[PDB]
Amino acid sequence: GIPHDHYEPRTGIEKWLHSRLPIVALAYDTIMIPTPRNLNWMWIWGVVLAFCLVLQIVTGIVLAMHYTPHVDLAFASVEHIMRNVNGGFMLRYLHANGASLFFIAVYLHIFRGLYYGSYKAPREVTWIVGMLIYLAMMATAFMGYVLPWGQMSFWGATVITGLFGAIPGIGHSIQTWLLGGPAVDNATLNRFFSLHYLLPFVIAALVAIHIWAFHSTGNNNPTGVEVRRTSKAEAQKDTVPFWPYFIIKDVFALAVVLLVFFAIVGFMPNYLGHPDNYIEANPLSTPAHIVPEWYFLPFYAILRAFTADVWVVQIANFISFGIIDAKFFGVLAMFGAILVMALVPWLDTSPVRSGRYRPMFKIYFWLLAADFVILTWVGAQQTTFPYDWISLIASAYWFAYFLVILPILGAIEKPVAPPATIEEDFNAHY
Amino acid sequence: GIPHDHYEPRTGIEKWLHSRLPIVALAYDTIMIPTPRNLNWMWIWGVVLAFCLVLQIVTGIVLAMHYTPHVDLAFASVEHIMRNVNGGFMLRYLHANGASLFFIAVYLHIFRGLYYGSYKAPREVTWIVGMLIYLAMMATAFMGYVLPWGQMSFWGATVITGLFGAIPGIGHSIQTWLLGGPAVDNATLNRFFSLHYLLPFVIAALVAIHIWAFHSTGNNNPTGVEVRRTSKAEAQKDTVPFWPYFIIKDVFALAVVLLVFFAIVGFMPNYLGHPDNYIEANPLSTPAHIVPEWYFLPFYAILRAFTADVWVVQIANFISFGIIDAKFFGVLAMFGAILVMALVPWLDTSPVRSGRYRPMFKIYFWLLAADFVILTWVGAQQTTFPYDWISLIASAYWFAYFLVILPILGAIEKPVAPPATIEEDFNAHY
Amino acid sequence: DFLYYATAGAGAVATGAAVWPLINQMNPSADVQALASIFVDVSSVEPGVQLTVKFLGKPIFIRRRTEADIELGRSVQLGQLVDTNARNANIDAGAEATDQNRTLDEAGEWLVMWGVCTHLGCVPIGGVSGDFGGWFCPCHGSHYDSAGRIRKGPAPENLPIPLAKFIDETTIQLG
Amino acid sequence: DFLYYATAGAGAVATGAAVWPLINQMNPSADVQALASIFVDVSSVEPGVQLTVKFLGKPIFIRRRTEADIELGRSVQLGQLVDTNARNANIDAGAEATDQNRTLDEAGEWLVMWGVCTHLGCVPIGGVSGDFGGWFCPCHGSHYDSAGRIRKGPAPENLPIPLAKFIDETTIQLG
Amino acid sequence: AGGGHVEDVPFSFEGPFGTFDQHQLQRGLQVYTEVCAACHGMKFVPIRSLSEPGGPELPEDQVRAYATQFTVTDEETGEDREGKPTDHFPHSALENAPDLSLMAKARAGFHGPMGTGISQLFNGIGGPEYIYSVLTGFPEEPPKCAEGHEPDGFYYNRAFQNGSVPDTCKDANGVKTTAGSWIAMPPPLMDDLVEYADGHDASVHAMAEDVSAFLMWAAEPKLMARKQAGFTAVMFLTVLSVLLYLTNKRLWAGVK
Amino acid sequence: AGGGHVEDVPFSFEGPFGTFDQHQLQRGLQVYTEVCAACHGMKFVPIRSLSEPGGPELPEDQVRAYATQFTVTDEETGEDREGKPTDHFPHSALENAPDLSLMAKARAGFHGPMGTGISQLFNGIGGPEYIYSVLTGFPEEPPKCAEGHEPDGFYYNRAFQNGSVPDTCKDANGVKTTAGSWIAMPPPLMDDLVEYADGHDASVHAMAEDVSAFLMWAAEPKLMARKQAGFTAVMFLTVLSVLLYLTNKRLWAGVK
Ligand code: HEC
Ligand code: HEM
Ligand code: HEM
Ligand code: HEM
Ligand code: HEM
Ligand SMILES: CO/C=C(/C(=O)OC)c1ccccc1Oc1cc(Oc2ccccc2C#N)ncn1
Ligand SMILES: CO/C=C(/C(=O)OC)c1ccccc1Oc1cc(Oc2ccccc2C#N)ncn1
Ligand SMILES: CCCCCCCCO[C@@H]1O[C@H](CO)[C@@H](O)[C@H](O)[C@H]1O
Ligand SMILES: CCCCCCCCO[C@@H]1O[C@H](CO)[C@@H](O)[C@H](O)[C@H]1O
Ligand code: FES
Ligand code: FES
Ligand SMILES: [Sr+2]
Ligand SMILES: [Sr+2]
Ligand SMILES: [Sr+2]
Repeated sequence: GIPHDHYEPRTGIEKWLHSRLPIVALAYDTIMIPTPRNLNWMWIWGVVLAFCLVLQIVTGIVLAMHYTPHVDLAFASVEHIMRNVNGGFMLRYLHANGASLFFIAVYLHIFRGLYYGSYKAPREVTWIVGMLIYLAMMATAFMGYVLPWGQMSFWGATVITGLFGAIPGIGHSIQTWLLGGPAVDNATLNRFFSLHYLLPFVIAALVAIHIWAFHSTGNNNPTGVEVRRTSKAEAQKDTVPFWPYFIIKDVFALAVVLLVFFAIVGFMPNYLGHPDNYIEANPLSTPAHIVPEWYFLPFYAILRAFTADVWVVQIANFISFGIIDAKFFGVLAMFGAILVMALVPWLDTSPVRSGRYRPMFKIYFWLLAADFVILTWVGAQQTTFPYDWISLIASAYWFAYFLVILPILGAIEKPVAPPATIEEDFNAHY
Repeated sequence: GIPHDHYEPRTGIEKWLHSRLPIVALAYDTIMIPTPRNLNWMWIWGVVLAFCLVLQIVTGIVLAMHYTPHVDLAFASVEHIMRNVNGGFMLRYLHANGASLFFIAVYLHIFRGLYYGSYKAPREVTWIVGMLIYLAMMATAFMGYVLPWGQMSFWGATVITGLFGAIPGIGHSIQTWLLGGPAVDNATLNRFFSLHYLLPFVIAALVAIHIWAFHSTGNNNPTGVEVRRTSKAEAQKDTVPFWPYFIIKDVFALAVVLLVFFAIVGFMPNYLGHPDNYIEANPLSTPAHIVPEWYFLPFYAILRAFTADVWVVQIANFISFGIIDAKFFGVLAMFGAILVMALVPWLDTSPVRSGRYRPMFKIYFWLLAADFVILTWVGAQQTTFPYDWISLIASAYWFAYFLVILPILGAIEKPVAPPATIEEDFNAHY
Repeated sequence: DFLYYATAGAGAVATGAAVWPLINQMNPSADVQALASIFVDVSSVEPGVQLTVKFLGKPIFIRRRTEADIELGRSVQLGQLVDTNARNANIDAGAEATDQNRTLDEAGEWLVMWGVCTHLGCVPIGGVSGDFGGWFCPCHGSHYDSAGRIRKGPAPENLPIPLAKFIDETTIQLG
Repeated sequence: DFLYYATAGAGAVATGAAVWPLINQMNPSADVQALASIFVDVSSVEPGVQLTVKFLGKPIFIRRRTEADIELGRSVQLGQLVDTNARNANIDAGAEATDQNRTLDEAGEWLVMWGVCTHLGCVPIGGVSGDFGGWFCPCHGSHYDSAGRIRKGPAPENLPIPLAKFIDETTIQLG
Repeated sequence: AGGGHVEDVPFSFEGPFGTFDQHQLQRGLQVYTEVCAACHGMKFVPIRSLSEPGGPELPEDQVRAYATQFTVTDEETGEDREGKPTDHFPHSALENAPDLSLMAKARAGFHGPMGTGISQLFNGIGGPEYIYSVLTGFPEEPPKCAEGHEPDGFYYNRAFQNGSVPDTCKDANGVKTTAGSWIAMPPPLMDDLVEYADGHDASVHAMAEDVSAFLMWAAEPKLMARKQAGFTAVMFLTVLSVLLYLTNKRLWAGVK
Repeated sequence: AGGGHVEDVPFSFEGPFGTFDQHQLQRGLQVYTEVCAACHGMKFVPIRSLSEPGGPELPEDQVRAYATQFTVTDEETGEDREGKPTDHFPHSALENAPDLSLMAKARAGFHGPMGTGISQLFNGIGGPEYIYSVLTGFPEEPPKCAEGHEPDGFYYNRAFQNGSVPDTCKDANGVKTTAGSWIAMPPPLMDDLVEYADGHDASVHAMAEDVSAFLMWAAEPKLMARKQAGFTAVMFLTVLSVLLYLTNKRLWAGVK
């Protein structure tokens, strides 16, 4: 709702079209939205996520023209792609590393939103639409990893599908319904492949609402001071149009990101992978170490940190009359990490927007960023000492940030005066 | 662009939501558009096409959870669905007959648009978006028929892919590129399955623009008299809101349509099918009769009507110095039927909108409707006498309607005075 | 008012009638339900001969123990075993790992158990092998006795016993 | 002005470099390209013995004609044939259907042709069959002579001859 | 090719309320096991379906013993073994004997009148009725035009259309003057070739009807389940249509 | 289990500008065919790829004659025949001998330091360098703790980690005190076990290096093509990044 200028049909072809379908108008008002002119480099990841979703669908559709979702043929069809399909070896590594590029982007995209308070009002709907995209992404990549049908494909699916069996009462039915049988088998691979095709289109729809969301309220900025929308002469001082100023700024940053991503795919495409996935699926041979991909490690650490001898786990099992066993507690704690992150608009009671002007919050944020790396690290470690304690301290601070610290901080925070306008902050730098 | 009343947030949750993402507003203004109150039963087929697209995607996704796109397993996985998957026999017939229900709907949807002049201005963009949907539908259904990998699946794909070889010069490269090899084989089945998943989502996007198109200009009516857009008090006399008046009228008509469709799927699900497709794909045994499904028959008749001894064909081969042989002529004539139907806004030069008030046009239209049925009938007949002549007169009249008759009629037609307003025609009926 | 409520309920019932087949389709197929149990014809199985059978993707061992194999089984005390649980679905879970509880018949002649090593799921070699006259796992070196109980190796627990019973004089119903 | 145009041109080149791999992936795989031609070892093929080989999905017959089979081939006149076209890709399309043009060598000893009936694509039975000392199609009753030319049946044309040649004294390269 | 004549059998499964006769499918199973199985197979039919509902409905122990007569190569081991109900019927023993899993839906008995599909609309596809016309369509002697010109190893059949015909029987433009054509299948049915348990009629006509009914169930085991689903969808949609009609009327009553 | 030590071999294919040594891949092919093939197989490698570019690059006639030594069951006929280039290498003749198609990508040579991934970042996964350490990791005598307690049918190897260990060599809590463990593979390489045409060095270390390089190509035939594509994408994106930088600078120059 920022004062800009409407689209005017210019030539004759535009007047003929605007009076039937104003699509050239929706493209002008969208690509000419007033964007704050103080945006730093942390506002590029939306475009990198946009590029990623197109990359995964394009290479995804191509790889489906040569993949066979069947246990007897899946592993071979992927090596058929590597060895025989023209450039098929590059298309897999683009699709495989592409998920890592797609998942490192959201975490910088998200931790951007956690620092600068882009989740706080009026931007709750952008966050909730964001969280749903986050769930579809993880469910999509999880089912995608099953498709090569290696060891990690089979046994990763065997562990995670078993967590649904730990639900009280209805857990066995949901596991049977999911697997289509007593265990991970061909029906699981057959249905996981179909849903792996579907959900990226569902994600594409959510990105449309995601983009409709922040266009309604306007882009946040490092100061947290909204754009002045009382006069066109004022808004022009706080903002510049999207095209060409930030289009070229994002497309520039995308080129640098791809310059790294292609160097990874071009020279170390297997660094971010598990060698066990080049071993065919063996139901009669468990690997030595069942490690998810790096973008799932912090939720894997929270799952295994809550063993049966943890004090909080024993208290729950006693209170719940045996309903909440040690395994189901880990399930709640694993998905609970998502939920507290989704409720962070209603847990952060501070009226201050950006974390730039919150001294005490700034400490706890950077500990969360460090804590996320630690959770990602212990996820690959064993359950032995001292890693069982490192994950338990780390899992604890994750929930303490959202459920305890952020509500308490809203009462005792001693903020700092933000600038009066975006213009002040932009001129303070230059 | 009809005068209606804006959406007002009512409860507290609506004010909280409308000030962030006005999705409840876009849903209210859309479902409350002023629609003419004189619409007859031929305006239901748009909604029947909407239900069909959902049915094919829903049952499509389910069938993909149990189908194997591989030559050795495709035919068996489909009989696995018939015999073992819970309700899989009903889901296939819903998907198979659903395409026939999906294709009988467009032809009534289309011949509606040809009679009432819904293709003429300002509705050109709605038509072109309509035609693109028609191509994705046919390309989608064609590739879907390959997936059971029966006799008709293999040999139907063998004939149609061969038409691309008839293009001068570049024809062999496009056929090799399409097939992925010297002939229809597993690579063809593998890629057709991927594109069969993609195009229904692409069709869904085109329907979004399709619905944005007629909402911009407004729905046509049997009279061709546009809604009066000078005052809200006038529009209310010519129109009624979509919800609940026409929603219940269309959902009523859908229930009647499904009452027929489910009886077909429930008691004669194979009447609209070819028995040869229950025979596995045999490259060493051509069937006696390669028949496409009924919704492709009229274009199949136009293809075979132009043999090498047709006078128009011999003239073309002589003029073109042998470039346009008998085969490539049939290809142009088969796709040319689509093109002339797409250009019908620019071939009908009459300024009159509806065909209800064009006496001489009314004869040539109903001859086209009979001509369409005749093309659908001769498409399954042999090339022997007299069917070679019946299809040739029928193929001739198809192009004469669009290229010759309709342009000439615009100059010499003696129309009839339409009503002054939609209000007059609505009270004239009751 | 009845009409506007009956029309809504009939539509919701129709919606529910259309949604439930879309859920139940993902339940196990008719062919997977048919592999829930199998029937073995042990009419031509003499003592000492092992009979390996496929069940739920993995193998099951059905060995008719001889006079010597049963002697070593009943001689072991409960304190000498690494795992004192029988790991049998038929009897209660709290049953002890006695040789009389590791078989179906009171004579202890028929031994039915999962041929799946509890360490990581390998198939031990049968036909009197190892250092205890039983089964030997070649993946990491797990030794089992004649009764199918772990005595040495990384294997934590004993080999589980499925739900098995004799439907007649010469047929066993697994699962 | 060069910068704003070079930046656009460099972007279009990158787009085109990314689009062409997305097209060429649908071209025939490396395993299909390897079946574009094959090599047959005819070292142990005596006269009268037929050798069926798979090529492009369909079978090809490679029969070393005997002294009697070659006699009947060269005795037939051009007017007695139903189809006077040789149907050979090596020589020109306008070549006549003489027995000397239906073989690779001047001696007319080796006959190579598609083992696919031109009627509807069935596999005729070989080993001297039919009413002309050649091949007989059991699908509808198409009779072929010793030279592989149609003489009786629904088959319109003769059996096509692929692009074949002798690379050495005892190897033929088809395609 | 085209479509000739066939014997219209009043099968029980025909019509909206049609259901398979359980005893008839048991007889046709016996006729399949003792006659057609020698050359033909049913690679897509699981043996366990003989105890499934809406079919022969045998006890599982009979099907368990029935499956043992077949020899099956184990998918894992590779050594032969006795067949289980979990296995499918064997492939066709004879090479050019087509599989009979889906034969009752892979052949059309009724066509025409003029490629208009009016016959199949009121008579159905005619699959199980066409098989009946092939088995009982082996005459004593061939036609008059074919005397002394039958292809060796083939047999004339009235219903079979996709077979060869001697030149003596063709017209001036290749069309055959015979009703059917020559099939590679010898006449498989003979009077009283099977002795039923309940002493039922075992004539060639009775066996061809029973085995035809069995072959329909083999192609569609879920025929009876489908017609109940079809009937149910009609009941929901008929009521909902009547309610939606009156609702549309009262709702539009304040306009017209 | 965990990750032990390995010999860091200066393979030619390592590094951005690394390429396979053609003669080396030819030597390892000879060592595979004459030594490793007795137990191992390469079910995913097509034989025709021996003449593919970026590899051994043999003439097609040699690969044609090389493929004849294998006995292959025809996919259609079922009878055995001489192998063509179109066929893959056979499965492992020995059951518990794992397939070697992707062994150079299915095993990691470098791990650590502390699960931080710093070693693989600068040293790579270490697949072909770990295989070299298994072949050349068979010592003369076992460790001191294992004298007279080796499991029968197994052999000690320094690099192998996923093998059994006697109780005499384990610590108080099950962990092994040996560098490696006991592998079921006998030491396959012996000095001068293969006679190369050009008299190249055929020591156990030289053969283990060459066959490791060959086994890398078997897992990734398209290594050299990938690094050209990677280098090319870097050049396009470096120029486009620099142009997009300057464009972004001039474009924002009318604001700052
Ligand atoms: C039988 C006489 C063998 C010959 C000759 C070769 N290999 Fe082998 N190999 C064999 C077995 C039975 C095993 C399994 C060992 C176990 O304990 O499970 C192996 C294993 C390998 C491996 C995998 C090691 C691992 O970490 O899992 C490799 C990389 C390997 N062998 C390499 C190899 C090479 C290069 C050979 C030719 C020089 C060779 N082996 C010969 C059996 C036999
Ligand atoms: C494919 C997935 C995604 C795409 C394509 C995407 C795209 C974008 C874009 C283009 C923007 C505009 C400003 C910017 O670039 O930051 C944006 C903003 C934002 N996104 Fe996302 N995003 C995705 C995922 C997510 C996720 C997973 C979350 C949170 C869980 C999220 C939450 C937000 C928030 C809070 C903003 C700030 C909006 C504002 O400032 O008004 N997004 N996103
Ligand atoms: C949009 C986000 C997507 C994500 C996050 C994703 C994720 C993944 C991952 C992690 C893998 C495993 C790759 C490997 O290790 O080999 C995979 C494989 C696969 N994906 Fe996707 N994918 C996406 C889109 C798609 C789409 C739209 C398709 C549609 C056809 C698709 C089809 C496939 C196929 C066929 C495979 C198996 C082949 C292979 O592994 O290369 N993917 N996916
Ligand atoms: C998935 C396929 C389609 C869907 C779901 C769809 C949907 C609709 C709907 C709901 C309407 C308004 C109600 C009505 O007219 O009955 C409409 C109108 C129309 N559609 Fe379609 N349609 C489809 C395909 C097509 C095709 C194939 C064409 C032409 C080749 C076409 C051209 C038109 C035209 C001319 C109108 C009238 C526009 C107006 O009255 O302003 N549509 N469509
Ligand atoms: C415009 C939408 C669609 C149309 C017109 C369409 C049409 C068809 C047709 C006519 C068949 C042949 C049916 C048969 O021979 O049994 C078919 C098969 C198939 N289609 Fe679709 N379809 C659509 C959507 C989809 C979607 C979205 C998917 C996947 C998610 C899908 C998956 C399949 C599968 C797996 C088959 C083979 C199994 C079968 O034949 O039932 N369809 N399609
Ligand atoms: C099919 O298994 C795939 C895996 C993977 O990492 O794919 C990229 C995987 C492999 C080994 C073990 C587990 C694996 O899957 C997963 C999946 C996963 O997804 C979640 C993410 C956040 C919260 C809950 C879950 C779950 N479940 N969190 C952790 N591991
Ligand atoms: C895979 O073949 C599918 C067919 C089909 O009808 O599917 C529903 C088919 C079967 C037999 C013969 C041909 C078949 O395909 C087709 C496809 C077809 O599509 C077109 C429709 C209009 C204009 C041009 C084409 C083409 N090509 N027009 C006619 N036959
Ligand atoms: C056009 C609307 C048709 C309504 C359904 C008519 C159903 C009658 O149709 C008949 O159904 C029988 C069911 O077994 C089948 O045996 C017949 O083959 C079929 O023609
Ligand atoms: C972190 C991004 C750095 C740019 C990519 C350079 C990666 C070079 O990394 C090298 O790649 C070689 C190519 O095969 C491997 O052989 C080496 O093992 C690896 O170290
Ligand atoms: S797997 Fe059985 S002992 Fe290691
Ligand atoms: S198919 Fe060869 S003659 Fe009919
Ligand atoms: Sr304790
Ligand atoms: Sr009848
Ligand atoms: Sr190195």
